[PDB]
Amino acid sequence: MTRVRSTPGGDLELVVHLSGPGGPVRWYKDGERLASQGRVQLEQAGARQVLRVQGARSGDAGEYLCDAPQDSRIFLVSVEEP
Repeated sequence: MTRVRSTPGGDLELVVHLSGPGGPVRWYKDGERLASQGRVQLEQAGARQVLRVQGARSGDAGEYLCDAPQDSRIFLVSVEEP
């Protein structure tokens, strides 16, 4: 799994370099997909997918799914290190 690490109070930026195209590639969290929100800053470049959650504390930690058409990968995202 494509692992990312954050701290309780900072920002959460997930940048992928998977083997998938533009798609559109989807972002999931705890089973349910994320939409382009004021706190959820998305970017779609295919081989580079960016999910940015503003304010990584508790509910922002979890397993994400960067669902590429041919190359769907899970993110082990832990908000840790006080």
